[PDB]
Parts: sequence; C-alpha cells; structure tokens
Amino acid sequence: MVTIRLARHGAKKRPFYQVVVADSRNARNGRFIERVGFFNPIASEKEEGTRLDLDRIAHWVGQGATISDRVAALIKEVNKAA
Amino acid sequence: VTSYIGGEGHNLQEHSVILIRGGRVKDLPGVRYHTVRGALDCSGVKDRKQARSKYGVKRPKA
Amino acid sequence: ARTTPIARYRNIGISAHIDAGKTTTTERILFYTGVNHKIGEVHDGAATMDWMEQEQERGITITSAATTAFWSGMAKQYEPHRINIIDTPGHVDFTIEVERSMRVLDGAVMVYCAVGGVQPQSETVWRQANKYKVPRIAFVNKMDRMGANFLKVVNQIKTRLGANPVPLQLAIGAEEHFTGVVDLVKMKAINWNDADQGVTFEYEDIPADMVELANEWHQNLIESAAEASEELMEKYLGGEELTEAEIKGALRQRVLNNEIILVTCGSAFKNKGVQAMLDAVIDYLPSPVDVPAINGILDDGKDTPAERHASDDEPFSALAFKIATDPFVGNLTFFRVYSGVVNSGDTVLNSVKAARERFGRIVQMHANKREEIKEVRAGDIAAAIGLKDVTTGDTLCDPDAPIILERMEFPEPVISIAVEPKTKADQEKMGLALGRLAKEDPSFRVWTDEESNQTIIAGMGELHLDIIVDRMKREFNVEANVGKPQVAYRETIRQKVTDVEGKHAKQSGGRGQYGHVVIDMYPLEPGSNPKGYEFINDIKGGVIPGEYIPAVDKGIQEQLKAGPLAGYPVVDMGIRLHFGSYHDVDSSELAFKLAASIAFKEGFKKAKLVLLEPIMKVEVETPEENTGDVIGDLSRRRGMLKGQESEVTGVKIHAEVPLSEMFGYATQLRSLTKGRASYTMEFLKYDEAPSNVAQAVIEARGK
Amino acid sequence: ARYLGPKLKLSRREGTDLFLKSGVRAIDTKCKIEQAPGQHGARKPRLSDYGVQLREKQKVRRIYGVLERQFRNYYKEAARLKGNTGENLLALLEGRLDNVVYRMGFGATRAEARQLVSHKAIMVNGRVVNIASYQVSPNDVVSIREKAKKQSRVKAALELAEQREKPTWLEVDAGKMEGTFKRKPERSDLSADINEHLIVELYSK
Amino acid sequence: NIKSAKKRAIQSEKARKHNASRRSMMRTFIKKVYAAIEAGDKAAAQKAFNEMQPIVDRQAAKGLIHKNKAARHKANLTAQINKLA
RNA sequence: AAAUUGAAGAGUUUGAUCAUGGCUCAGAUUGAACGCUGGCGGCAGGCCUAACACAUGCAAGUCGAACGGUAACAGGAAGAAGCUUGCUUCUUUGCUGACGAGUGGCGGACGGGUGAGUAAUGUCUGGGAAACUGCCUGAUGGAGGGGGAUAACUACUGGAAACGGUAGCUAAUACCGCAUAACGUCGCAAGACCAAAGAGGGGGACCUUCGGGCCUCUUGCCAUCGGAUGUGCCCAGAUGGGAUUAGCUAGUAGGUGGGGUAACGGCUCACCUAGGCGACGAUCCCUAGCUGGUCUGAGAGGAUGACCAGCCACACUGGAACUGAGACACGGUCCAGACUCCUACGGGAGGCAGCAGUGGGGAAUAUUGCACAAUGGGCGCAAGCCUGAUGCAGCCAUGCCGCGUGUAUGAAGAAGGCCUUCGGGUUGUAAAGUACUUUCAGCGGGGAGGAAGGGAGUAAAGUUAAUACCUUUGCUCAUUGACGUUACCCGCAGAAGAAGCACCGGCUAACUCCGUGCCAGCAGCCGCGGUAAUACGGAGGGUGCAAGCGUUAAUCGGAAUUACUGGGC
Ligand SMILES: Nc1nc2c(ncn2[C@@H]2O[C@H](COP(=O)(O)OP(=O)(O)O)[C@@H](O)[C@H]2O)c(=O)[nH]1
Ligand SMILES: [Mg+2]
Ligand SMILES: [Mg+2]
Ligand SMILES: [Mg+2]
Ligand SMILES: [Mg+2]
Ligand SMILES: [Mg+2]
Ligand SMILES: [Mg+2]
Ligand SMILES: [Mg+2]
Ligand SMILES: [Mg+2]
Ligand SMILES: [Mg+2]
Ligand SMILES: [Mg+2]
Ligand SMILES: [Mg+2]
Ligand SMILES: [Mg+2]
Ligand SMILES: [Mg+2]
Ligand SMILES: [Mg+2]
Ligand SMILES: [Mg+2]
Ligand SMILES: [Mg+2]
Ligand SMILES: [Mg+2]
Ligand SMILES: [Mg+2]
Ligand SMILES: [Mg+2]
Ligand SMILES: [Mg+2]
Ligand SMILES: [Mg+2]
Ligand SMILES: [Mg+2]
Ligand SMILES: [Mg+2]
Ligand SMILES: [Mg+2]
Ligand SMILES: [Mg+2]
Ligand SMILES: [Mg+2]
Ligand SMILES: [Mg+2]
Repeated sequence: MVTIRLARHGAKKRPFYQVVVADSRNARNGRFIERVGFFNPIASEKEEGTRLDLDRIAHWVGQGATISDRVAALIKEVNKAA
Repeated sequence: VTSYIGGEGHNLQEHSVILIRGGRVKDLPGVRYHTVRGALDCSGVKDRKQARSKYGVKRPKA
Repeated sequence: ARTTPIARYRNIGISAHIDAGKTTTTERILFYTGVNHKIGEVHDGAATMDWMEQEQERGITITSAATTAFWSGMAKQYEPHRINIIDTPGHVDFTIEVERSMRVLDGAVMVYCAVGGVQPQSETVWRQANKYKVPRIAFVNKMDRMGANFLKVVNQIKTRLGANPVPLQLAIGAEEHFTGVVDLVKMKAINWNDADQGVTFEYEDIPADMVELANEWHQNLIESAAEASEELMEKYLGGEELTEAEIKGALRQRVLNNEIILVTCGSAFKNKGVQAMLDAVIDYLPSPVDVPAINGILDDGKDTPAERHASDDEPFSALAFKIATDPFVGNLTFFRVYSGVVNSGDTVLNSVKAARERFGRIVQMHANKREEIKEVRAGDIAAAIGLKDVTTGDTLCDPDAPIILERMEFPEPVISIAVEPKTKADQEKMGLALGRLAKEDPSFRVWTDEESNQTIIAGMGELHLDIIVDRMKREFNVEANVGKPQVAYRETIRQKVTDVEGKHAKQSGGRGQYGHVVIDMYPLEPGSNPKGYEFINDIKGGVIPGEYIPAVDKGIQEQLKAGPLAGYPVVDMGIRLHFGSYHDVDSSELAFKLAASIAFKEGFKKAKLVLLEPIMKVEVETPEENTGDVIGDLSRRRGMLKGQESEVTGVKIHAEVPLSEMFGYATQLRSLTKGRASYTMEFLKYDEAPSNVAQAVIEARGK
Repeated sequence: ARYLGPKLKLSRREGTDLFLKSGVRAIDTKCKIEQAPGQHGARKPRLSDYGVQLREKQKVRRIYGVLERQFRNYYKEAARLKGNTGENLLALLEGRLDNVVYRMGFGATRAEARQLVSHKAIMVNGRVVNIASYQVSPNDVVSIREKAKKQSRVKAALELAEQREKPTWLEVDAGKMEGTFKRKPERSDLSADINEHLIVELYSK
Repeated sequence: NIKSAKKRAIQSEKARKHNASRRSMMRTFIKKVYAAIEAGDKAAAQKAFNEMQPIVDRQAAKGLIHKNKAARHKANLTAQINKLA
C-alpha cells in the first residue's frame, strides 16, 4: 500500500500538512517518494487553503497508489463537481 | 589540583565539599582554579555589597 | 458497583503491650480467612506483617502494616465482611505509629497476656484510645502460658485502666489443658481440635466443671447488656429471658458509647480463640456508618461545619494517616476515605495547605505486598502512590470540603542523639536520608544546631533511634555511628568590677589617627533580662563626635556574640564608657573597636570569670512507689530539685539538671520505673557548676 | 523592557535634545542640559572613537525608545535589506508604530505614543494593533478607538502637535483623527544630525 | 511471555515440526537421486528424478521452499543424469 | 526583477624604537552549569556522564463477513416462580445481536529508542546485474472432487503457581492426496511436473429433508506475466590520528567440479596453481556511527553530528536457528553466563538503549499526566478496537522573539545622602503633590478555528433476470475536541501586582570621598595595595545590559599564530 497521506508539518496549535506519496511503513513525517501539494486546515480567508498536484496524483493512483481519507476529501473539494 | 579561595573570609575545613571552576590567580604559580563561593556549604563572603553576583552573597534588603 | 455494603466494613486495630501476641493473632486471622497458606511464627521471622529486615531479625513490629480479610462466621452465619486490620507496634520507642493507626480506625481489639494482664504499654494504648474515644474490645492471649487466669486479668483491667469489663468468652481448663472457650450467649463451648491448625472445632454441652460461675457471669452479662435502654431492663426485671439478638445489639450500643469493653479469651500460638474474637469483631465493633459523622471546621469554624455521612455520593473527604518510604517511587501515603469516592488519576485539594495533588496509583494492601485497584470507596483504607508533599495528618479532599480535621496533635521526642558518618563527606546523602525519614515520621526530627557541625537526632527511644540508623545502613545505604552531643556553654562574671581600658600606639606619624576607650565591666544578675547586652550611655570625659555616640554598642556585639572564651558566647556583660580619647577629623570606627576589644581582653583576664553550664527544668510524673528511686537517681547526678507536689494519679517532680550529664536519661528512667514515666525540658536559666571539663575545653588548645 | 526613569539625564548626557519631554517648557528650563548628569559633569572627558560611536548609537537608541537586542535585530535586518545600511536602519526605526503615532500627534512624547499603542487604542489598516514594535507599511490608516477620543492627553497632544515641522511623509488628517503612511521617509527627510555611518561601523566591528 | 505473542510461538513450533518433516522428505528423495547418480545406473536415476520432481514442485508451490530452489534442484539433477552416460 | 554588497583592531618584551614572536581582550554561538535577581505570553529545547541496575503502570492488537462454540450481557421462544392466563420475571434453547477462551488469517520485521560496536562487512556521491517482494495495482485464466485429524469442549488427573498429562471427540479460508493448468519450472528438443477456499448481502421464480438447493452482486482464494514500492548484492572515488605501527594473509589470491543462497560470489567443500594486499601507507594500536546539515568565517577553511530528516548498527552479554514475503526478531524461540524476583522448596519468570519514573554517577537535564478530537499505523466490508506513535497538558528564564513594571505635569531645584574652594554643586522632575490611561497579571461575561468525516433516511442512475442487496453522487436529520476556564473580544478597580545584574586605572563607555596600609584583598592582559588607592572594601555618583546580568566550560574569528587563497629559514 504505497499511500498518499498528509505529513503534518507546521507549528504548535496551527498545523499545515504536506500531501506526500509515501510508503505506508515509513513514518508520517518520514521518508516520502514525492510531495504533491499542501493543505492548510486553519485557513478561513481569501488565500487558498489547499493546493493539489492532480496529474501526478492521477499517475500514482494509476500506478496503484492508495489514497488516504483526508487526501480523498481534498481531491473531492478541489474538483468543482464535488 | 590547587585552587584559590576568593573573597574575604572562608570556612573551609579538612573535608568540606566545594565546587571548583576555571580561572587563574597568576601570582600563585600552579593555582589554575577558583572555589565557587556561596555554593555547596562554602558560604558567601560576609558583609559584601559590590560584585555580589560573584562570591555567593545574598541580596540585603536596605 | 460497591462490592460489599457499607455496614459490612470493619476498620480495626490490634493494640497492646510489647509481645502480647498481637502479630500472631493477626497471622491466625489471615489464616482462618484463607489468604495465607502458612501459619508462620513471629520468632522464626515467618510472619508476613514483619516485612522489614529488622522486624524479621529482632522479631518486633517496627511499623504499622495493613491487611484485609473476609470473615464470614464460625458457621458461615453472616455474609463475608471486609475487615481492614492494621497491625500496630507496642514499643514506647514507636508510639506515634500506634496513635497514627488508632485515629482512623473505628474499633480496637486490645490483646493482653494472661500471666501479666495490664502492663505499661497496655495503659499507654488505653489512654491513647480513650482520648480518641475509639470503641474497644479485648482479647486475653497466651492463655496457654502458666500462671494464666482470666478472672485476675479482668480484675486488673477493672482496677487499673478504669473500664468496667463484661466477660464474653470464659476459658475451659488450665494453661496446658486449654481445650477452648465457652460463649456466654449461645451457651456453647467451642472446643478446638488439636490435630489441625485450629481451622475446625467441635461444640459440646458445657460440662458441670464450670456450670455455676458460667451462669453467674452470663447473668452479669445480661444485666450489663440491659443497661442500654429502659425497654431492656423492664423486661429483664419481668422475669423473662431476653433474646440473643437484643442482647447483642444492646452490647453493640454500649461499645459504641464506650461505657464497657467486651473481653474474649484465647491463645493464638495454640491456634484457639481467634475465630471467636473475629466473630465478636463482626458482632460488636462499629462499622463506619454505625456512629455519627465526623466533624470539622469551615472558614475558621461554624455551628455545624461538616457532618459527612459515609456514602458513595457525597463529595470526597479523607485523612492521610500514614506515610511510608518506597525506594522506587519516593513515597507511599496511607489514607482512609471517611466520606466520598476518589479514583485513579483524580486530582484532590490538600485543604490545610491549599494546593493540588494528583492520585497516581491508589492501591490496597496486604502487608508489604501491593495490589492495584481502580477506585476506593468510602470507609476503605488504601495507600496512595504519587503524593509528594502531604505530611502525616493532612486532610485530602475535593474542593468545598472540611478544611481542618481533628488529627492535629503529635508527641514530643525524649531521646536526643548525635550521629556522624565514618566518612565525614557523606553528609549530603545522610542529610537527605534524615530529611525523608523526618518528613515521613513527625515524631523524629532532625535539626542541625548551628553552633557546631553535628546533626541532632531526636526520637522516642534508643531502640527507635538505632532502628533509624541501621535502616539507613540497609536501605539508602550509609554507614553512621551515633554518639553524644557537644556542649553549649556561656559565661558570667564572678562579681568582679573595675574600670579597665585599652590603648594602641596607632599614630606613628603617617597613619593619622589612634583610638582609646575607658570602659567599666559589670554583671547584672543570672537571669533578669533576655537581652544579655546591657549598656547605659554615660560618656562624659572626652565626649566623642555626636553622629555615632549611640553607635558604640553594636560594635561591642561582635565580641559578645560569639567566641571570647573557647568559642562560647557570653551573657550579662555590661559596658559603661566614661573616658577615652580621639580627634574630630575622621576618628576611624573599625580601629577604635580594637581598643574596646583589648579592653575586654584585659577585663577578662583580671576578672577570672567562670564558666556557666546549661541547666534545664525537667518535669517527671510517676506512681507514688518509685518516687524514692527517681529522686535518688537525680541526687546521684549533680541535680537540684524543686517541687514537693503529688497529683491524684501520681506525683509531678521538678528538677534542675545539667545538659552534659543525663545523656540518655529517658531510657534509664524507664529502666528504674518499669517504663512508666515521661519528662519534658523547659530550657530554664543557666546555673553555676563546679566542672573539671569547663577548663579542659580551653586547656585542650592551651593558651 | 522600558526605561522608567529620568529622561532629562539621558538628554543632557547626549547633550542634544532627544525629544523625551513635552513642549510645555524649554529643555534648558527643566534641566541643566549643558552639563553631564554626574557630580563630575562640569569636567570634560576627552572623547575617543569608540566613545563617539557608542554615544551616537545610544542617542538613536534613547530617541526611539528601543532596547539593545531589538536595535541589533534592526541592524541585522537593515544589513540584510539591499541598499545603504544606515538608510534602511533609519527606515526600520521610523517604521515603528510608536514612532509614527508620535509623528502624528496623539502623544506629546514617544513614551506617550508607547502608552497609546499598548493600551489598545490604535488600529493600523483596520486591525486593532497594540504591539509597540509593529512595523508599519505604506498606505496604513492609524485610527484611535472610541472611548479614547477626547481624553485629556489626546487633546493636549493635538494642540501641542503644532509649533513643530510637519513630516512630509504622513499626510495626517487632524480633525477626523486618521493619518496615512504614504511612503517611507528617505535620508534627508529626518533630523540630519544622526551620523548613521558611525552606528553602521560600530555594529560591523 | 507478557503479551499474546505466545500464540505465534506455538504456531511457529507446530509449523517448524511440519516444515522439518516435509523438508526432510524432500531432502531424502534428492539424496536418493544423488546416490543413484553416484552409482551410474542412469535408469534408476531417471526414475528417482521423476519421483522427486512432483514433490519439489508441490512444496515450491506451497512456499516451504522457493521456485528458484526447486528449479536449481531439477536443473542440476538433469545435468548430472545427462552427463552420466 | 532579487537570490547578495563583502575582509577593522587593541593591550603587553624596551629608557625609548622597529621587526620577529607568544599570551590576553573586543564579536558570534551553546542540549549548558554556577552566583544574584525574577512579571507575563508565543515558538523551540531538555541525561552531553553509568550501552550502569532497574520496582510499578501502560508501549500490539484486531477479525464472528473463516470455524467449532456460549463463559459474561441483551433480545426473544416454552412454561406449573413472582401470579390480576405475567407489566408484579422460575430454568433450558446460539435461535439473534454479540462475545471470554480456543483453532485460523493478518500484523507483531511498522511506528518508538540508543550510538555500545563498526575506520569500513558502514555512510555519502555516481553507476551496475547475477535477484526477491506480503499487502497496492493491471492483463489472462482457474476456482472439479475427497479424506484423516485436531484444539476448544467432556471425563479422569497432576501442580503452590507457571503450566500440564491420558483417553472420547468436533469443525474451518487449519492440514493432506488425487483430478486439471500453460506465454509457468526443468529439458536443445520431445517430454515430464506443480494450485486453490470459501464467506457475506438480499431475492423473481421453482423445487424442499424450513438444512437449504437455485439466480444475482460484494468481497476472499490459486497460477502466470507486468508496474510501483520496499529489500538483497557488486564496483569506483571520498570518508580520522599514530612509521615512538614495514611487512601482512593460508580460504589466504585465483581456476575446475560438487553443494548452498531469493540471487553473483571462497559463501562452502575437494583438488590445482603460489599467488594477493603494501611506501598512493598494507598490518597493528587508539579514537569514532556516517550524511543532508549546525556554529563560525568575506571566502577558502576550522570545529561539530543537540533538534529535524536519510542510511547503518544494537536490544542484559555471547552463540545458533525457527516461523514468515520480509528477522537471524526492544516488548518472539533455544542454549551458556551474570543479575533480579516469586515459591508451598518440588520448580518458575524477566531483561526500560519504548513513554513516564527510581537508585546511582554527574556542575547539570522534566510528569510515575490527558485523549486517540487531527494526521498516520495494524486489523476489519465496514461500524469500531488498540497505538506512552502523534496531538496536547505539566516542570525549568535553557534559548530566541514580543510586551509590561506607568505617562504628562511638577522648583520650596524640598528633606536626606555624598562632595565641597564652605559660596555651592550633585542626587534631580528624580521624589512628593496634580491630571490622565489600565497593555499584561487578577476577577466577571461572550467566543472562532484546528471537524475532515462517520451513522440513519431519501432520490438518481450503474447492478441483476428483479425499483431489492450492493458500490458512487447529491438533499435533510441528530452529531464527534483531550487541549479548554482555548485564541480572541467586552466589562470591573486602581498606578496597583511586577528591576535587577555587572563594571568605572589603560585596553573599554563610565570618578570622587571614606577605611586599609605589600596587610586584608582584586585581576582576561598590563598590573594595583608598603600613608592622599579614580585598581582592594564600603558609600555617593555614573556607564552598559535588562527579566535578565555576570562568571566558568567549549568552537570559530581576530590568529597571515600551519599562511592552498595566505608565512618564513
Ligand atoms: N506461649 C505463647 N506464646 C505466644 C502466644 N502468642 C504469641 N506468642 C509468642 O510470644 C512472642 C510475642 O508475640 P508477638 O505476636 O510477637 O507479639 P507482638 O510483637 O506484640 O505483636 C512471639 O514469640 C510469639 O510467637 C500464645 O498464645 N502463647
Ligand atoms: Mg508485633
Ligand atoms: Mg525581553
Ligand atoms: Mg541498562
Ligand atoms: Mg472471541
Ligand atoms: Mg474432523
Ligand atoms: Mg490453506
Ligand atoms: Mg553449482
Ligand atoms: Mg594506517
Ligand atoms: Mg563509540
Ligand atoms: Mg578568518
Ligand atoms: Mg539524545
Ligand atoms: Mg527464519
Ligand atoms: Mg523493553
Ligand atoms: Mg518483537
Ligand atoms: Mg549525584
Ligand atoms: Mg487516530
Ligand atoms: Mg495509550
Ligand atoms: Mg545635598
Ligand atoms: Mg488579563
Ligand atoms: Mg471546529
Ligand atoms: Mg464539517
Ligand atoms: Mg574612558
Ligand atoms: Mg573574562
Ligand atoms: Mg586613603
Ligand atoms: Mg574595588
Ligand atoms: Mg586561520
Ligand atoms: Mg612567520
């Protein structure tokens, strides 16, 4: 299960995750194969809270990469249809 | 090692434990350390009022 | 939720004189409730309660240990009652421990020996229990030992302690042929079986060997039980025999108000009587909700500040009766929840000191062994790991609970010793050990007197104080030998007065100043002022500059404060300045203080003043049979006497004795009085004494 | 973190006027500005290169009410920013919020401006700021809060805000009580007595 | 032990018993083929090889050994039997 | 666009000078400690020494949608308890939700810790072939059929416990043979050989032995070829000091053949050759985890490996293997050693270099805390469970950053101190007094956001043979935050609750008096003190820094003082 998960960087009481395609064994902030966009949870203003890298994510999921729950939700919210 | 006893007046007996710090006294050939006054039962210099952070003297009220 | 109902909870203590069988009676209790597979003997160190190495080696209980049991009945008559028994020590060397356990507990079973009966420590535990008004019963142990007589022990209890005792279980046969006991209610003789270790017994028909004294004491039991309510006496005088249930309830009432104590007999070593005493603990001793609630003070007291019915719903309240030492966590706090519920991890407020403590690991106890429990209900005795500041006798409770509880008194140590480790530089480790052992035990105090370097050790006895040193050797290892304290002398002038002076040729041309003073030394009298320094300003000839005229008394302090003769302070010196010399340019004060010092020196040598020893006011109480021996012992020493006073329960003797003498006086006093005397020190005024040591402490250093 | 003491000692130790007092009376009429604060002030110690560099740096420090750690930070930032170090340093010191508040009135001294900023009475570009070190930015509107308008100090300061040269970078509207920050002051837009290269070389030692 | 890794210990011992039995059966069949090849009777060696081949393929499929190990056995034994003539 | 713009010196050899030459200081930095003092907030940091020994509590479980099954709870079913044919509840029935223990699957090789060993079996950089890979994903297929057990359980039984015996069983996705399989394995060919497991949801029929058969969909299983990931292996360069370490090596260097590995290979064995490495430092000894990076420096360079991240190595010491895709396995197995603990004396258990915590060592390093609410990880169709990972809370000025301890006014320039030429000056607008404000701390009241999801209903298509049952996408409903008395906002009282540390001879910024008299003492360097000490001690005054300050320890700079840039004989 090569996963695509959030990496939980940032600061205290103000997280800021990194959507990274990493092997599921390694740690959350550990070794990753590639970083595909970020995600700011606490943003409630005009600047973009999240940004994804849709073509590379699609390449990975075509290569068999597992998509996490929150990363799936961000792919949903990023697309206009959902 | 040999070590100076700074300040005015001490209470060092034959077995008292003390804290030793680096330094030199220059006029005493072979003394390269100083006894930290006011720490570990090596009481602070009595009736001292200037350079009181050194010599381990507590703050008078005044 | 609650495993056992609140009524089926007994918190009991086993208190008595040294070696009355208390630690065995506890082993036979833990045996007849199945919790320990082996009976164990105190002498062969097998006893579980004696867990400390000293307790095993010396066969004594140097501490209180807590255990639990489930006593259904002799025939499983009742549902299993959870009895919390904390075995206590009888040595006068450890009295804080017995009072410590005694306060929380609701009942006490007082062991006694048939040979001796009322003994000094039995009176001691009696007075301690009486002040805390705990309901008591009594067990006469060692009935197997020769000289055994139940009747004589009962009469000794009545005559000496003061209680009127009602026999409950008499004894069949003499000391060696102790078959068992006969109850005075069921009218059954519970002879125990020799082949097995007391677990089984056989009931018989109470033979005619004792069928008249038994009936007489049974009748006296009925009459004594009838003194609980008019409904009992009215039917009793009606010629009808009262039913057993009302007799037992009326007795339980009389024990509750403490008018009478119920005495049961048996021999733990012979594996007999223990089941019947535990049965009488269930039948007669009070459960937590079988008395009215504890009281307290709120906001400096109120009419009725707290009447906390022991229940699972009221807010948490408790008392930390005992502190113990664990080398692995650093503390062990024993608490009894009077009213409330607390759980693991719960925070509490230490009401007296107004601070927050978290209960890390509440546990239940089986002597040394510890068993984790998630929660503690009201009326349960448990140990709290994770407490780091709470002193003995501090109330622990949730907010808006009683601030102060009645447990605010502790005794005063009599024996004072000094200790010094062989390697002198282990002083910090020893000091930490002493500080911990003093925080856990409030009757052991360590104060390092600042005249010398010695560490002063105070305790209730020489045993107490040496268990506190070999315990240090074994746990938190340090090696230390005890000794005697040093001497705090003072000085007084031997009625000599002159007008001495001092003078140094400080001028020499370049120096620019010199100083001279004319003083007048005198004493006042031995003990009229607290401020020994007396100075009435009178400077006439050569009046010094007027900005520091009254400031020529504090400079004299640095000689009177400490050390003129052999490093010992002086009291009562009076200086009176009349003449001198100076020059009003800059009359140097620090070098004028040299003239005063040399003047004091000259006055000292011409005065030939003599040393003054410390002498205190001891006050002793004793029975009016050992008065001669105590007064003879004080007279053999260089001791004065003061008061021909006789109390109603003894005699208060007052005596003035030195401090270098009478080292270890308390233990000698106990020896010569059968351990039935106390004393106190009031630190009165010093007195003169012919001493060959007074000059030896300065001729050791010569001039 | 604030010098709560006699300001005039500081002024006469530097000799010049540090503007640490209101305009109620002249500087000489309140203190003996000519001489040093000590009892040995009448004498004159011959100056040294380190002496004059330290004295210039301390004059700037005492004018702006900044402490040494923050001033060193303002020098690391000024050195970092491209261009003349001294010009960037003066811009970063004039950019302080108590500085711009003072230059816009509302307090007769920079310590009064510090009290105004600290007591949550200032809104920079809408957001209520009460951090005395807030690095103001171009086109920022400094507004006093309600319940602070018409207080004694603000009225006294606005009347006393005259008799002094009007800054050519602020464009303040006095009556409505809002001011702008149209652009940062340049070199020649300031006191011109402050020898900035002395401070630059002192901090580049 | 402490946790429930004792279940893996019992399963490991049982699996060791089974695997040791089956691996020993495999190894004795291959020793039979080697003894035949060292005797020189090509026909008995061929029969023994055709007897061991399904055994090793079944265990290689089950996972007790690897496909490469089975293929190495078959290749070596075929090479030996072919040069035996 | 911009990715840099960056290099300072001083004191001290001498009567004085110039060079050479060393010592010291001014700067930056720290996992710091000590002394004095101490108000708050934010973000980080926190055993550098004993890889010394560890009490206690947790740090790895999960699946009933694999199975036998019923220990605990609940729902029911049959009643002749309680009884007014029961609302006032007797036992039995896995029957259903569920589930202790058990068989089985997956995980336990991840995450977490430490740097002892390792100077090259390691790491970094750059390539390579002789390889394997559970779970993830794509392509093609198969998924007939049957047996023997066996735990759990029942009986007897032994043991203090741990933990067993000995018979009778009972399943399974547990195990075993057959059938069948070729772009798969072996073989040049022909040819030979190898697998599986079922479970769940609902349903139009229609047949039953109410077991169900049967039709669907959702998963699960087996074989093969792929990809991705992860891992194993090889080569070259680089990666410490010592020549007061010049020879080292006998599976040693290679070849052939056999064996072994997933895979090449002296990996191993049997012969044969006598080679191979080394002055570009072999071998030995000491030290050491390595790297991105950290500090400093204009650079070159020097020192370093705390945080964070990658790789390696280890798990009480030494050795070996098993299960498994993966280990020679922190919380697995066996043995030998030492230690500790329990014991009824017959035996048995363990390994904090996991998170807390204790002893001890040390100048010195934290709580025996709260939740899985976020994100991850294991299991599971999910719901959910576990997670001392993680998110948070606690302690400590340990560091960095920000704020406060009031602001304006105020000349009797008060009193008092200190100096004084006795005029006065300084403390000093400083204080007091007057006016104004309440940041932060303290009370009282409101209050985001970190919350995505998940569950129940609904509709739409996809689905089948069925609008059921399953996916997916909307609409409504109730909702999930330990932190938390959150951030933030508003109100209440009043300057109240908040300033210390070092220095003052020159370097180096800031001077006088008093007491001491080569004494007591200070000092980083030069030096000071033996009767007028700005150098000691105190006082007054001043300078610098500030909730910190100074000292000590350590690195670089200055030091062109190891000089490649950049030195000399
Ligand atoms: N003969 C006899 N000895 C007894 C009896 N009970 C206790 N003992 C022994 O007397 C000694 C003192 O009893 P112990 O329980 O140690 O007393 P404690 O130290 O006060 O609790 C021990 O040696 C006991 O074994 C009894 O009933 N009879
Ligand atoms: Mg005892
Ligand atoms: Mg600060
Ligand atoms: Mg260890
Ligand atoms: Mg189960
Ligand atoms: Mg079967
Ligand atoms: Mg199978
Ligand atoms: Mg081969
Ligand atoms: Mg070498
Ligand atoms: Mg090492
Ligand atoms: Mg350099
Ligand atoms: Mg570390
Ligand atoms: Mg293995
Ligand atoms: Mg462990
Ligand atoms: Mg493991
Ligand atoms: Mg220590
Ligand atoms: Mg979670
Ligand atoms: Mg947990
Ligand atoms: Mg004056
Ligand atoms: Mg506040
Ligand atoms: Mg939210
Ligand atoms: Mg939401
Ligand atoms: Mg100067
Ligand atoms: Mg220094
Ligand atoms: Mg002088
Ligand atoms: Mg000095
Ligand atoms: Mg250099
Ligand atoms: Mg040179």
